[PDB]
Amino acid sequence: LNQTSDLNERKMLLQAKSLWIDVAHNTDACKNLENEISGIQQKVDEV
Repeated sequence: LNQTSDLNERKMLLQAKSLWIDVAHNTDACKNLENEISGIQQKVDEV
């Protein structure tokens, strides 16, 4: 029961941190895409 409890705690913590890492790399990809947006926007401004 205690073994199962700590295993459930570790599993839910791993799931939470996995969702966090997923949204973190998604935010990193969207930030790279926003930097590309800024580059293309500077190109649009020069045009």
